Amino acid sequence: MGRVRTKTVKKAARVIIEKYYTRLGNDFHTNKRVCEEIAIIPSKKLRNKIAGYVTHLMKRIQRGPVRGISIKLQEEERERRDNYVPEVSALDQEIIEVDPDTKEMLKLLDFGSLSNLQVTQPTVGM
Amino acid sequence: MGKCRGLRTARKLRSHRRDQKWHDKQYKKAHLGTALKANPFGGASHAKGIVLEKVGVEAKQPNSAIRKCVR
Amino acid sequence: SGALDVLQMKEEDVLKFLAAGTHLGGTNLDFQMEQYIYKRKSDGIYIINLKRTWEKLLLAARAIVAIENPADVSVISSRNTGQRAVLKFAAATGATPIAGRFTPGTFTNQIQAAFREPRLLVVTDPRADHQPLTEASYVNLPTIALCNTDSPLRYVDIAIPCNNKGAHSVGLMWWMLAREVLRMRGTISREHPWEVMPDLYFYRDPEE
Amino acid sequence: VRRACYGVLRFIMESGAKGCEVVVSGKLRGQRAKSMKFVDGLMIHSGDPVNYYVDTA
Amino acid sequence: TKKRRNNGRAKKGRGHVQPIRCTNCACCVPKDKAIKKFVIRNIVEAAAVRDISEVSVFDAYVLPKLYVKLHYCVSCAIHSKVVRNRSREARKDRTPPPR
Amino acid sequence: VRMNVLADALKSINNAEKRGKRQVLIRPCSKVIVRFLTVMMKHGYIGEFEIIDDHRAGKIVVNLTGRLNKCGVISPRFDVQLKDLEKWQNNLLPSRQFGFIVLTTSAGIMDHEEARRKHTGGKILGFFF
Amino acid sequence: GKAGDKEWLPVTKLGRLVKDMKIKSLEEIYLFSLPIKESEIIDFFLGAALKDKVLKIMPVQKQTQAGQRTRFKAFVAIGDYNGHVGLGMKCSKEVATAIRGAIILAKLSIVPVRRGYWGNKIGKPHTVRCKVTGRCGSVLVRLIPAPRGTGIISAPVPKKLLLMAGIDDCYTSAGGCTATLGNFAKATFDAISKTYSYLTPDLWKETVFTKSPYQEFTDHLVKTHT
Amino acid sequence: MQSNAGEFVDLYVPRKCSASNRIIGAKDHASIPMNVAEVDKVTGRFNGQSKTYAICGAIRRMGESDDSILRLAKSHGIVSQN
Amino acid sequence: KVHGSLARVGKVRGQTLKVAKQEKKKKRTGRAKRRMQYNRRFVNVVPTFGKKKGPNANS
RNA sequence: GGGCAAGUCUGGUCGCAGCAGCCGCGGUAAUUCCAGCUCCAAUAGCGUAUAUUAAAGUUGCUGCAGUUAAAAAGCUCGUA
RNA sequence: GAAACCAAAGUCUUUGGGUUCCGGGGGGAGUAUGGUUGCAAAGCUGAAACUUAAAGGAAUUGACGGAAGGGCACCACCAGG
RNA sequence: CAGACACCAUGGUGCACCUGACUCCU
Repeated sequence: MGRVRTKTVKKAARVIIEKYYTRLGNDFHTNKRVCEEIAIIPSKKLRNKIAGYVTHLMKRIQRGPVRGISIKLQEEERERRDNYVPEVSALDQEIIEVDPDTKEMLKLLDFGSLSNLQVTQPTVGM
Repeated sequence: MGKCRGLRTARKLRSHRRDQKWHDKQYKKAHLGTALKANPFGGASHAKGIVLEKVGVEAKQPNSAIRKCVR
Repeated sequence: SGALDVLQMKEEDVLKFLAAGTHLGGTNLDFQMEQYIYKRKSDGIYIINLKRTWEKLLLAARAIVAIENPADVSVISSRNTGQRAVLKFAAATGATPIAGRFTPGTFTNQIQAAFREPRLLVVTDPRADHQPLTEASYVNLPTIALCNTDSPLRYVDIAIPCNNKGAHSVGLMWWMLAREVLRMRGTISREHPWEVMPDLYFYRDPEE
Repeated sequence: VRRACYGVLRFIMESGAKGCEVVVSGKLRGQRAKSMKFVDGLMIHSGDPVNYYVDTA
Repeated sequence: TKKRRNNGRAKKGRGHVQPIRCTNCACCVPKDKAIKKFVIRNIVEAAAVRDISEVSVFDAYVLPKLYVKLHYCVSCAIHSKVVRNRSREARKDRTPPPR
Repeated sequence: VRMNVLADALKSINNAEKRGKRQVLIRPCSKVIVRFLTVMMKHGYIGEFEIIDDHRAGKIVVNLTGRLNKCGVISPRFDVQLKDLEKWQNNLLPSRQFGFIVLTTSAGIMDHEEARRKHTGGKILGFFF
Repeated sequence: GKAGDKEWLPVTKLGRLVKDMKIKSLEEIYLFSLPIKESEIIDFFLGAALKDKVLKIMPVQKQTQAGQRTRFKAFVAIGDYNGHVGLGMKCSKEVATAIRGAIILAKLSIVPVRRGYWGNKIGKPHTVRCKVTGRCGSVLVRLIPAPRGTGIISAPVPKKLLLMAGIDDCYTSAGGCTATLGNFAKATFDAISKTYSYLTPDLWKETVFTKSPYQEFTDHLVKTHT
Repeated sequence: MQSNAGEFVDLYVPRKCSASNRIIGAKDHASIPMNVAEVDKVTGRFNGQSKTYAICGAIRRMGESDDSILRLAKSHGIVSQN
Repeated sequence: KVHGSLARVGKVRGQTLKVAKQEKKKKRTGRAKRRMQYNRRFVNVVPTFGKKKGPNANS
């Protein structure tokens, strides 16, 4: 219920993750001594809360990027997987069933395709 | 606003303006002669009179002092 | 206009307008977008005029063209379907992409987390980008907006009619508007169309 | 009153202060008590570091 | 000023209407200026149905429903919280909450 | 009904220039309406206008420009013996440097400028600036 | 012994073109109709005759959970006597903070007013070309031009405001509430920016629609950002 | 706004619009030009000078500027398919 | 209300008293008085010194 | 004391005496008193009273306001 | 537009469609006074003396509620000692 | 949504107050 983590732990631990994601681990006494090594924390107990929340973060972030913190190794890899080719934007929807007014737009664009029909049971859309 | 306006309405606004002007507090009592009637001035600038009595008036609140008028 | 022929829609464009579904629109009555509507479907779904799409696709590009920097062209996509597209627009055009929230104050707000100095804004949906459109109106910024048949039009400068909502109609126009500027200024010069497909474009669709 | 508290409060900030505040408290302009607060910089009051971090007169 | 625009409920297209009492206070309020309420409710409510339906023998007949149209005066709608104090921006809302 | 066929038309074109609108459908089209339209057409406050001939009362479609700021009516009209004309140029025109007042005078409907040049008044119509 | 300093900083494309002697006057931006977020742009261009007028520092207040809470609502106007006037309102807890705040708000909000002639055609403008007006809470402040030698016939609050314009010859007739003086000057500020807003036939000669000196200087604007 | 024949009274000349025939004033916001590049004439590789069109906020806040430049860029040229 | 009894007349005037102050130089009158009022206020020394006063202000 | 120019004077007074058109002082460290002094103002005048004109677009002809501040008749026909 | 709000409570100082009705700070008071109707009840027309620098309107901000909706403390309860 | 709802009166007072400058001469 109590001693929930305020702004000071989470803002400090975030900078620690994105720079030290190799040298951080998931053992506290590693990361407590790592936050001795890599950080200047004015209390051991504050270092207990920070490096413990680092172990909270490192457990989360080794499950990929979690909300509120991310690493560019994970972030750019999303963009590297975002070379995704779904189409060539030519299916071919060359002649297939389209709207008759799209057909009339295709008539104004001189290709044409199969046209929808039958105003029946109106509202068309109901 | 809100009024009739035409080319024969000089007869109207002659009646309409003064009759609305009668609703004025300053226009009514000054033209009722009541300021001459209720008050001794209105028909005088200075007026001489006999002292009836000297009235040492304790002021109704606020401004706590004694007014000390004369009748 | 440039090379007038492929600037009068090629079937490669025409199929892609049908492929991305840009020709479709909403169901709502307009008074500023009904000129851009070609026809309406049975009991109302608006086929927009792709002529009005392309001719505004040209001129709004020509507004960006002969600005000697894409850096003062801040292109805006709060829609995630265009966030890959403005990533691939800024990859191609070099413009300034704006993804997601405007963070109100980049154009106002001396004391702020940010400040931007654009000249022309390009918008996926002026209802989804009204907070750009507010601070566009605050500090004298013209704004290109992709507008469908239900879009707002107040403070909206030159508007390209597209379906531009949800579908690949978003990422096709960013494929096409980065086409048109590299058509005008680029290595895809002299008004030639692209050889880059809109698959470097259309949005991520979380993969396997 | 303000001008001397413009002069010194600047000057103690000119020589340097994380925070610096000036209080002139009590009667002024007759029988009424007043307090004149002239604060510059950052002043904290939490817990233990209120006691260490200040220079008070 | 008009603290309410429709003043409980509008009377537009109607010069004058018929009044109604409160269903729980008998206070005279107009029909289209009061709080109405339909009630579709079982006659076999869930306190008894765990024992009625077991002793309901030769009863493959479904649970019956009671149909009550309630009408409150505004004074006994508010203190009983049939309706209640909303914000004036919420006072624009003509929306009944769902059942 | 339309007691003033000009004031019903002036509220049209002022609201049109409020909208920036470049067309109006005015009616019941007196010639007195037309003569005001011709003069302000000459002064470049507006463009040209095109009447559509109807046998009801006729209607005019007017292409205007945004050079006008206020066109008002003297409703009801009054007589001008060329001595009140300056006070309307005082009280109702913004300066004596611009602003035109139109009058029906017995040498025809004209502005205030030919009214002073001919010295023959009539009835006052309205103004435009 | 105590002295002040000034450091220039551009936060926009304009303030670079200000500091690099590419924009030389507000008259450009007044033609360009562009925003200004740096009052020092004005101070880069004129820096002189811009009379600061502390109108009213009126103590306004809000009641709180523990008694009340008050602030000084200072009305500081700027203007040189040349056709450019400004106004700043700063609601601060102090007086001089509300003054020196609304000083800079007057500096940033200086606007041009268009002076002209009464019935004159020459003589380096002395009044407005047109009767102008403005309201702020039912207080209508109408201005009427006068010829030369007449003077500024006004209430004492617009008389200073018409003075700062250089409109030296004007008549007034005001109706509304008689005591709310901040609404007097704010209604008066409506009429003076209306001087450009009236379309003179001298203003029928339209312009060439200038070409956005953001774009005209965007290569010169390359300092750390175009 | 000028005075006597050669003498200029006004501080400047405020801009205008072609869509409402209305001036663009002093510090007016969303009151902008629209510089549209002259792209050239099948030879290509756009020719420099952008076509300028001044837009006020009034036609913007009334949402008119889309058809307005369509009445200024299509009507005056140059644009393909028109 | 109804009350009409006086209590004290000149109660403060019997305990607040007056003197006079004689002219070392005269009260100059009319012409050279109003002439003196401009030249004394400005050109004596020509004003180069001072701020924040009225001509009687202990302020 | 402000409005309202020129006493955050000097003394006394202490909600008294008084003052104060109005807004207001005086209940003790009175800038409202009462005086001194100083200053301001006009000036052989200045001040008051009352009267009326403006200010006053608070009578609004120009040029008032009538949902909530005053002010659309219960509604309609209907003549002048 | 004072805001409240209002395509009307817009096209008003850039002041004018036409016609009718009504207000001139707050009272005294629709009382007096007379008219007037109505069977009456009462209805209608309609004051003064005197009283006053405020009355009023929206809106902001508090505070309050036998207004309503949230949370917490044995200086509050519970169970208790 | 879908179990049971009593009366409870009064009460009072002063201070929110109208401008700028920086020759500390270091």
